[PDB]
Amino acid sequence: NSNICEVCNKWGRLFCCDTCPRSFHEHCHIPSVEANKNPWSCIFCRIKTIQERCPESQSGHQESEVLMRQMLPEEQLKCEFLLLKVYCDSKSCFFASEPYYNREGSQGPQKPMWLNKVKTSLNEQMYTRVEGFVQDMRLIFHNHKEFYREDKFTRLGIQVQDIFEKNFRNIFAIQETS
Ligand SMILES: [Zn+2]
Ligand SMILES: [Zn+2]
Ligand SMILES: [Zn+2]
Repeated sequence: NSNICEVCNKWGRLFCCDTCPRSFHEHCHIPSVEANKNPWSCIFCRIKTIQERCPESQSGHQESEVLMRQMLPEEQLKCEFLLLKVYCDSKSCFFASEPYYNREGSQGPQKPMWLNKVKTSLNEQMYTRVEGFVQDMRLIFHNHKEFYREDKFTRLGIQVQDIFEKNFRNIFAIQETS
């Protein structure tokens, strides 16, 4: 197995996947690495199994249909993986914890949102459809863009949203378009 966490790229107290060479900090993996279970399979492996069991699940889908899906176990998993793929980028640090807003010429968002809040919401089964999860994720980046206005820091929101959107299109097999 790898000797660094797949998500944050640091060493430490790592749990190793049994079916692939990735490793994780306990709370870096989503869901948090499970207490027992030998063997243990990571979320990457669990997602690959879904695909392998239903190869047609990789055919193109419309985003509008994906968003209306109820959060049954497979969609829960897919949203957990999508969240993890965002944490995998180091620029996620900016959006992880609860933000605060005191900048001359700007007013904070009406509905603040952050990664750790989304993480808690998934853990607590608060989303009933994929749409809930995707709306809160997109709100993170939209709040950022609106607040930071012409400051060049706005670009961090564009960058991490792009990671989100690419991974959303891949994990939910969104039909490719120009
Ligand atoms: Zn880690
Ligand atoms: Zn694995
Ligand atoms: Zn099948």
